[PDB]
Amino acid sequence: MHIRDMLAEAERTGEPSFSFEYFPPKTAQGVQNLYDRMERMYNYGPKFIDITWGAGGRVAELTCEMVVQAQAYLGLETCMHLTCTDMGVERINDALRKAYKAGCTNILALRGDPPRDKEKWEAAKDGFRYAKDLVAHIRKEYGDHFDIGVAGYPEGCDDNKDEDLLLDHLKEKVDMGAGFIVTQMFYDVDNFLRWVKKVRERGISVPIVPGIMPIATYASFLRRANHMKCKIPEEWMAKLEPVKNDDVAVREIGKTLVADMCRKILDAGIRHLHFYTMNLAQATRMVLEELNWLPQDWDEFPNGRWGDSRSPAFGELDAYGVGLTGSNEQNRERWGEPKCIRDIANLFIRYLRKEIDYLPWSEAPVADEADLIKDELIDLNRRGLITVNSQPAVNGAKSNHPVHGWGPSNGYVYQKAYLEFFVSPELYPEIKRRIESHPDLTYHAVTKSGNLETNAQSDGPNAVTWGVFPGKEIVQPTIVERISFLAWKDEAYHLGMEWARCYDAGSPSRVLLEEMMNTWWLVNIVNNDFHQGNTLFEILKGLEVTDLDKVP
Amino acid sequence: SNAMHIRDMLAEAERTGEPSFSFEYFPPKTAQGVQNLYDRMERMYNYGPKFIDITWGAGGRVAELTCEMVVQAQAYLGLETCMHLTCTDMGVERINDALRKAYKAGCTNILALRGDPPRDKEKWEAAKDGFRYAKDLVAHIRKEYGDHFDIGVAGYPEGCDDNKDEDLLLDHLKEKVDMGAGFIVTQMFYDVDNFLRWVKKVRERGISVPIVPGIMPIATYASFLRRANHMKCKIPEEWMAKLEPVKNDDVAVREIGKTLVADMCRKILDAGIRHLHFYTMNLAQATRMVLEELNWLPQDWDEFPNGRWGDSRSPAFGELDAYGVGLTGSNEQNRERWGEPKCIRDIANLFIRYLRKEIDYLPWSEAPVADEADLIKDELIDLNRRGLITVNSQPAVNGAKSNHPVHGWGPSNGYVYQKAYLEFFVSPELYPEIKRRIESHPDLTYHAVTKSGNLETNAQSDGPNAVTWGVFPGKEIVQPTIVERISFLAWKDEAYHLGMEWARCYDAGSPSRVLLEEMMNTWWLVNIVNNDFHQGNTLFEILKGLEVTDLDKVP
Amino acid sequence: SNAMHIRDMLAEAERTGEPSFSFEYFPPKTAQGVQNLYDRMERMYNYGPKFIDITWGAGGRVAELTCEMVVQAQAYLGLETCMHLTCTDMGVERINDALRKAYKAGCTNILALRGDPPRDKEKWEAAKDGFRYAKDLVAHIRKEYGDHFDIGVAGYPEGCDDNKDEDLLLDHLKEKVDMGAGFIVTQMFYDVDNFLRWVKKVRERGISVPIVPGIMPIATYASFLRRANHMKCKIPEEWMAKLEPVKNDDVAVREIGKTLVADMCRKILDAGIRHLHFYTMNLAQATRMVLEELNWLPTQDWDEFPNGRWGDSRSPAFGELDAYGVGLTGSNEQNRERWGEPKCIRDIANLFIRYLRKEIDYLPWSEAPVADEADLIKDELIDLNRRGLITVNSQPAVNGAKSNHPVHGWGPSNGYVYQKAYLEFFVSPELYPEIKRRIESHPDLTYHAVTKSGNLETNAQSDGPNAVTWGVFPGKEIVQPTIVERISFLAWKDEAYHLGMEWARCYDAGSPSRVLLEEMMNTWWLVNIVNNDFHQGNTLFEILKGLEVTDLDKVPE
Ligand SMILES: Cc1cc2nc3c(=O)[nH]c(=O)nc-3n(C[C@H](O)[C@H](O)[C@H](O)COP(=O)(O)OP(=O)(O)OC[C@H]3O[C@@H](n4cnc5c(N)ncnc54)[C@H](O)[C@@H]3O)c2cc1C
Ligand SMILES: Cc1cc2nc3c(=O)[nH]c(=O)nc-3n(C[C@H](O)[C@H](O)[C@H](O)COP(=O)(O)OP(=O)(O)OC[C@H]3O[C@@H](n4cnc5c(N)ncnc54)[C@H](O)[C@@H]3O)c2cc1C
Ligand SMILES: Cc1cc2nc3c(=O)[nH]c(=O)nc-3n(C[C@H](O)[C@H](O)[C@H](O)COP(=O)(O)OP(=O)(O)OC[C@H]3O[C@@H](n4cnc5c(N)ncnc54)[C@H](O)[C@@H]3O)c2cc1C
Ligand SMILES: C[S@@+](CC[C@H](N)C(=O)[O-])C[C@H]1O[C@@H](n2cnc3c(N)ncnc32)[C@H](O)[C@@H]1O
Ligand SMILES: C[S@@+](CC[C@H](N)C(=O)[O-])C[C@H]1O[C@@H](n2cnc3c(N)ncnc32)[C@H](O)[C@@H]1O
Ligand SMILES: C[S@@+](CC[C@H](N)C(=O)[O-])C[C@H]1O[C@@H](n2cnc3c(N)ncnc32)[C@H](O)[C@@H]1O
Ligand SMILES: C[S@@+](CC[C@H](N)C(=O)[O-])C[C@H]1O[C@@H](n2cnc3c(N)ncnc32)[C@H](O)[C@@H]1O
Ligand SMILES: C[S@@+](CC[C@H](N)C(=O)[O-])C[C@H]1O[C@@H](n2cnc3c(N)ncnc32)[C@H](O)[C@@H]1O
Ligand SMILES: C[S@@+](CC[C@H](N)C(=O)[O-])C[C@H]1O[C@@H](n2cnc3c(N)ncnc32)[C@H](O)[C@@H]1O
Ligand code: NA
Repeated sequence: MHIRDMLAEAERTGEPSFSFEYFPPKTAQGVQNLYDRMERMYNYGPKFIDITWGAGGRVAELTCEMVVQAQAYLGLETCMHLTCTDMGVERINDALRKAYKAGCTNILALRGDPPRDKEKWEAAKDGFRYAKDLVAHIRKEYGDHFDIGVAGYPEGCDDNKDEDLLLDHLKEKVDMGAGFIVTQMFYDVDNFLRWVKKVRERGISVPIVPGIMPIATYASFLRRANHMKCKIPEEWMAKLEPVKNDDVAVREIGKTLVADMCRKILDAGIRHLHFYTMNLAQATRMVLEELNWLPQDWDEFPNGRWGDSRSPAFGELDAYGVGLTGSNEQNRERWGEPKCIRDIANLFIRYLRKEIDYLPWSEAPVADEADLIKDELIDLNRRGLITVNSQPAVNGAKSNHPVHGWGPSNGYVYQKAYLEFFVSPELYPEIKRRIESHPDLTYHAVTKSGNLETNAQSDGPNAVTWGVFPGKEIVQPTIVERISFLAWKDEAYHLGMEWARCYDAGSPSRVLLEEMMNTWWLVNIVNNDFHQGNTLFEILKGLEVTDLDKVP
Repeated sequence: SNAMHIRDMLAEAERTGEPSFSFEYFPPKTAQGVQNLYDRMERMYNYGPKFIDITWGAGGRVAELTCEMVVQAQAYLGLETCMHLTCTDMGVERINDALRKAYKAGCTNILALRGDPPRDKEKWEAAKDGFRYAKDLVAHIRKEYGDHFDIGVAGYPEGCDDNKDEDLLLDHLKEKVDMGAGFIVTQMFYDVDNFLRWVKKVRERGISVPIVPGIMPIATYASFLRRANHMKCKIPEEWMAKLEPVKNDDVAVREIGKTLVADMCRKILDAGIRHLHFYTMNLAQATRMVLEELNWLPQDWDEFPNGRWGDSRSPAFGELDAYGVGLTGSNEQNRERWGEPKCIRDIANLFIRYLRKEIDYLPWSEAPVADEADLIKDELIDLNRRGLITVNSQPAVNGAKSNHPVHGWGPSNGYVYQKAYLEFFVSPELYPEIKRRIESHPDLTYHAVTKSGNLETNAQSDGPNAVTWGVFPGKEIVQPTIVERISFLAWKDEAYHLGMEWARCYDAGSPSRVLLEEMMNTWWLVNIVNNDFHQGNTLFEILKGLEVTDLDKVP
Repeated sequence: SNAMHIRDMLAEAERTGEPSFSFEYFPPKTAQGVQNLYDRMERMYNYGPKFIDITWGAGGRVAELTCEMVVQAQAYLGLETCMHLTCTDMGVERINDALRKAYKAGCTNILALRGDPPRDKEKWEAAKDGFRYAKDLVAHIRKEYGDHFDIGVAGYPEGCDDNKDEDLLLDHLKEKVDMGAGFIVTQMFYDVDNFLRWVKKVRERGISVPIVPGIMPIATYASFLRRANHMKCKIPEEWMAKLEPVKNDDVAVREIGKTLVADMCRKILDAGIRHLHFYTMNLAQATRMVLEELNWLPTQDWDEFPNGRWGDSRSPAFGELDAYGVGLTGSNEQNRERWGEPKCIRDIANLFIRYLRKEIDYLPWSEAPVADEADLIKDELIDLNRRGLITVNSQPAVNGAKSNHPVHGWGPSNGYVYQKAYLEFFVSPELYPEIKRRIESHPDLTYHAVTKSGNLETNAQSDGPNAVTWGVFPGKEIVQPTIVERISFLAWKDEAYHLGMEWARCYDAGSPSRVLLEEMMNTWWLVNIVNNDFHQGNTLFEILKGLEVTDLDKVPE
């Protein structure tokens, strides 16, 4: 009923004590599948489950829906996460009332991320600048009804804090009435155990709950670590390097790595483990088997926004909710102050030339599979077709191919060429006309506020990467599909706006980026003939956005 | 249930002209198939059938499963069921057991059938028990259960039964109806004119009970042809002509077939025959489509099965004709077409005759040899000459265009792929060597087993292995052909059974029988897949210089 | 529950003279012990106690368990509970948390206690929080809960909480009572004349609240003596005399003790003190027996005879249980006075040898003075300690001594008793690997070894219980009072390393003595070795011959 009590019992008995965190899926089908997965995984015997809070809102209704479904109908003990600065007092109160009626008695009280547009920062005027304010609020309005957790950071935090100040701030939050701490994910257990010592020496006595993230896939492992700024031991990276492109092998090794880390934590007397499942069952199950703590695999291996959208695990899962990293100042420092289209284009070309690691829409630095199409990509961007994502055609590379290879060995892998880009409304009609004339191309196109255009008649899923491996069915990690694409549309236009808001209200940069997002089309083109490398670039060869140097 | 008798339901269909139809299902070959079938039966019940039929497995191997399903359908899912039941295949205790189960389930409708007599005849219990013909089962049900069960019997518009003699057939049909059958269900047909003429003949013979036409929707071109040819069932040239342009694309075939069958159904309805009985083959889509076309309406992952090569999780899995039975013709007819083999070489020559297109069917053959065997014909022949008796095969294909005249399938502007595979019988003496050779080549997956022994394989996980797939515009990868443990074991049992049923076409002491029985009791069935689909020949290379000894030895 | 206050229950006892008694239980050390305790509490409630007490674990850790048990007892089993609670050991948040839990459980009676102050008073949060004495907790409960809880406080007839100056003690008792306590519960005693004189003193000081005598039935001779000596508690010479003929047979001891304690109780009842509070030590039998003797009544004897940390860990009664407080007794000053100021390993070794030579009565890890069964192995024990293998506990092999043997005998007569030799000691991490290597070479030895913060090493594959003392008696199953078992050993590990640290903290923050003792506890292994061949006396000492800890005279930096 209260987590602090469950934790106290874990600390006394040393019994198997663990919990699972889930996030709100991006698809309706994902939500239904998640409920099934939550039911199955509850038989592993977690003391409770966490449901994350979507930064801002929109999915507020979904989080509350799911807490109600889990707590009230499925009879799963839930801890609801809740942010404050990204919202207002009415939305906070609404969430608390819903959690109350649902039978939830555990809140993880969080700040969330401050708005970039500080002119429109209601929560701070409302007295919700920090997580401590939410802890205080819950205690004042609901007394002892809710047990309250707070976030702890063994390896520091995004905002500009030395460790001493961070622990002072942690003590403030705990002293407002939080019964436990939940840490951000980590893979350096020595640093974690040192941090625990520091926390106790600061006079913070509440139970500490380590955030454990099992390794489902090499990509999500790295991307989530780098995003959370999270040292991976050289021992681990070394052990994974031989098999990084085979996620079955990665997961097998990671099982042992993470389970060993968990044993070091348990032997240190920290007895409750909090698993970030990423809405997947297998990696968590595997770690629990390794710990001897135990009493449907079709979406085992997600691929960011390119996997099956029916999976609970679908989407780019680097952070707790939508947006760019870094201070407004830092983002102006990395991406400059663009006054026109050409400036944006040059930024993107810098990305393609490996001079910048991250664009606003970039999960990661430019991949090696761009090397042989780099000039064509650069050419598009010069002409103002701002490329967001791409892949080359591949016609049966060996699965150990250093650039193109993935999965187990003695396989062959295939890729349909695709291209995804922003383009001006002036130029879109022509692009449409040209694609429609070539019937072996599938396209999806949409504006921020408009309707989806496509030539796909059925518009079911289209496989654009697949693999043939001994003794196996065809593996299809990369899909282009209507629902996946619309899910991305919303995020992409949002990221553009969050970029715009790194600049001042009247600024050239802001008005430029906002006009772009409100008028430009996001376009995805797939060439279903995977024998052909260049036909997408050929189709787009004459086309240029005019007024590349125009300043608003 | 509720004392509902089909004869009354049919009388009402004939009076009202209301939408009146029923769906036949068969017992699936896999446990997963069974579960999936229950879901499908639930979904399809919303189309509004008056009832559903569940078929009886020839012999009563799957008798427990049929009964399980009738109970599940009638008693738990609340679906009005007619249970099929055979008699000559079984004996009195098994018949009574099935009837008692159908009784307790709340079933009130039986389709009373003979099934196929045993080939041996020395071991024919049912005839000893007085169950030689379906009429005997009709009489039995009436004696033991009175009016509780309404009883259907089989009718044959295009001859069938055991002999097409004609007229004698209608006399025999009248005998069975007069034993106390309330209705007739016909075997499938596609010649509606012949059907309507047959109906006239049936009535003129003084048989007045309601006639229910067996309608088979076209799910796939292959199953359409194979089931028609097996049932000896005239397909109009009109139909064959209209399907030929698109025979290798089953989406297109099914679209055309919707119209063909719906048109046929309209001709039947206009003739005053008002209840349609659909053979679903445990698939929903083709039946749904025909009903949409008639305006009779109020999980497509397995829409396109591929005999024993499709997904074994599908209800529709398996090679689906003649109710699970075995081999088709008279013992005489089978001796006439397959000869009287005295040794291994005789069998080999029979198989080579098959490969050379000189005979259309082997005991293990769904169909005549495909064109995709033409470019590997010599190697197949070579194996059979050396006594590696090939049952099934396919060549490697590395991205043929989907319109390729031999290799192509599915829609256009696609590419299709095949892993080479080989399936064959081999002597126990030679199997150890074959095993040793396969194990040395790690890119080969193999499955091997005897009639009575355990499955050997190098597949560690032994999940499904895709051996035919296709890449089509705007689609996920299509995988019609799978080699999988469950599929293979399902086949093992059937293959060794077919061999024994072949043996029993010959006399008890005969050279042919003792030969075939020794072979089935000792030889291994082996399936080898070359996962490198860039390579055509490595399977044949691996098996070069292996020969079964004593090819001419007569037992 | 039901607003029932103990002061009213006591007033009724005093008016009616009805059978009025209560049972104290403590939080068990084992999960299995907890479950067994619930069963015992259920059974014993049929004896008809007015309520039960649940003790508070000094410091915490088991705070959760105390609260769990109060909830289980009060809320689910329907047993009227009085929850004990300390304050100086804790802080304001933990106190409030405990009170809130007792509140929600339906408890309406608290025994308000100080507990023991930290030895390192630099780290004393509770005193900054305004919780220096029990009176502060009494005041706090009254302020936060008003009349909801009736509050008891501790009384000391024989002068044993911190100081013994009886005048000052009674002044302080009056302060506590006047803060809003409704009753007094005394520490255990066996001198009834002193008790009745004390009551007179209490009343003459102007303290009128009901007094509840703490009665401890005699379960075993060992626990009787150890608890008495530890609480500094005069046992009458009449009692010692009457027990001496049969001290090694606990059945006989318990039979005699039934009469002794029941007679004492009758003297108390005739004096007009009508409610008896029994310290059960989580055992049923001795309390039952006293109640039968008083005519106050209206297998599960498998653990009737515990043996400190050596008995079955599944018993509720398992563990040492000399005090409430999981630490060493006495002022920091007093402890420095008796154990000196050790600067190096040799100093500690000499302290231990002084213990072995009967020159000091108590080491930090010592329940009692050295036993007579050490006499014939004393030189070998001394030899180990000289070499820096600091021995904590030991026993000789015994191969079927008669049960009346003056040194080795125990239990009833015409029996035979057996002991596996065992040795338990602290050893440096430098030397442990060698000891391990040597034990592993001798397969008839079972060992358990562990550090303060490290994992358990052992050669026991199943690692179930190993019997190291047993007895064969006429008409009986084999009696197995002494067991070495994983759970028992880990329970002890934690306590042993804690006692070492509590010793360290008797010295100043920077001091040689403290840094020495802390380094030792944080780095040295606790090792238990059993020689399963009980025909062999000396093979443990042989195995460990020529091992020596280096830097015995080195003084830390
Ligand atoms: C286990 C866990 C779960 C999470 N779940 C979610 C989730 O569901 N949804 C989501 O959007 N995010 C989530 N987050 C992310 C979190 O919202 C971000 O890290 C966010 O930036 C703030 O974290 P916080 O609540 O710890 O903020 P705070 O504890 O307020 O700290 C925020 C910053 O302000 C500083 N600070 C604190 N007090 C003061 C003060 N008095 N004066 C000045 N500066 C101060 C801190 O040092 C720090 O730099 C989660 C994080 C963790 C570790
Ligand atoms: C709608 C339908 C459903 C079927 N369902 C199944 C099923 O679920 N399971 C299964 O195993 N099979 C099934 N069958 C197949 C059937 O069992 C075979 O066709 C079988 O070989 C004949 O069975 P019958 O009941 O039609 O035979 P019968 O009507 O007994 O005819 C059998 C043969 O004996 C002849 N004959 C009949 N009476 C006499 C007589 N008095 N004297 C001499 N000769 C006689 C007939 O002319 C014919 O040649 C079904 C057939 C149909 C049409
Ligand atoms: C019946 C009983 C039950 C107990 N139960 C438990 C239990 O469950 N758990 C546990 O940990 N311990 C328990 N104890 C032990 C108790 O916690 C210790 O004996 C403790 O050291 C003193 O407890 P107290 O409440 O009497 O302290 P207090 O009455 O506060 O006094 C303790 C010492 O401080 C002195 N003192 C008091 N007031 C002042 C003042 N104003 N100025 C100066 N000195 C002062 C006293 O004279 C005495 O020397 C129990 C004791 C008894 C008698
Ligand atoms: C497409 S590969 C990336 C390889 C390379 N960067 C390229 O050129 O595409 C990444 C995807 O493959 C998936 N994957 C890797 N190994 C797999 C395996 N054994 N089975 C299934 N999916 C696998 C991952 O989970 C991820 O979704
Ligand atoms: C996650 S991978 C997609 C590959 C695909 N999922 C697969 O299975 O191979 C992202 C790809 O887009 C490319 N990319 C990233 N940012 C880009 C940009 N701004 N413009 C064009 N291509 C970009 C990367 O170099 C990489 O090839
Ligand atoms: C593998 S192809 C035939 C191979 C080879 N050309 C031959 O005929 O010997 C036949 C299989 O493909 C399936 N099939 C045909 N068209 C299809 C389509 N459009 N979508 C999915 N499966 C299809 C059929 O149902 C059957 O399972
Ligand atoms: C139903 S198809 C199976 C292949 C599958 N439909 C596909 O995806 O191509 C049967 C195949 O086995 C071959 N075959 C049939 N009988 C054979 C035999 N006795 N020996 C060897 N090959 C045989 C046919 O020529 C054909 O290629
Ligand atoms: C708890 S008593 C008795 C243990 C056990 N119940 C028995 O039957 O002997 C512990 C035993 O170890 C001895 N002992 C106590 N402290 C010791 C120490 N520091 N070093 C060695 N032996 C010690 C005692 O003299 C006694 O023989
Ligand atoms: C291990 S023996 C040692 C006694 C004494 N040091 C001696 O040997 O002279 C003491 C323990 O034996 C057990 N004990 C004594 N008498 C017993 C009896 N009659 N039945 C069962 N256990 C008994 C109790 O658990 C007691 O703590
Ligand atoms: Na904990």
